[PDB]
Amino acid sequence: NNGASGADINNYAGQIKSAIESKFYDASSYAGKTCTLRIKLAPDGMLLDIKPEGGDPALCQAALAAAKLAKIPKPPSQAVYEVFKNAPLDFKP
Amino acid sequence: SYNTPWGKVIINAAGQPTMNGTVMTADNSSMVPYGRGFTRVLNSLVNNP
Repeated sequence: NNGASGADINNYAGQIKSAIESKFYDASSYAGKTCTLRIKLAPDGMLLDIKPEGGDPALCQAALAAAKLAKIPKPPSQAVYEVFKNAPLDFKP
Repeated sequence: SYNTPWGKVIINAAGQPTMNGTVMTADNSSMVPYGRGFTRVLNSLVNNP
């Protein structure tokens, strides 16, 4: 069933995190803080819609600015794109 | 498969995001504020609701 979908999904999430993070001017100013972002991606990783859903307002703010710029990799699977056409993500510098 | 105050976003086939039947790219598309977040539209950034 969900055979091996779980691992890829966790993986892909962590790859979104690192793409957003790579676009920070000062990613160390936010080191312990947490932000929850709700993301919608196209079939090829292109940003469609982004909104925050919990956590630090300052971090949430910078993390949306960085999300505008990130190059997000292409979903490697139907199951993964199924999840990340709409999904919440904990972002932690 | 969705819509914003500026319109409806549909996923085409061959998997391109379209709006008004337009396959929006990184080039005719920008990210515009929407409440506490952003959302992508194309050439209608100033279109009142």
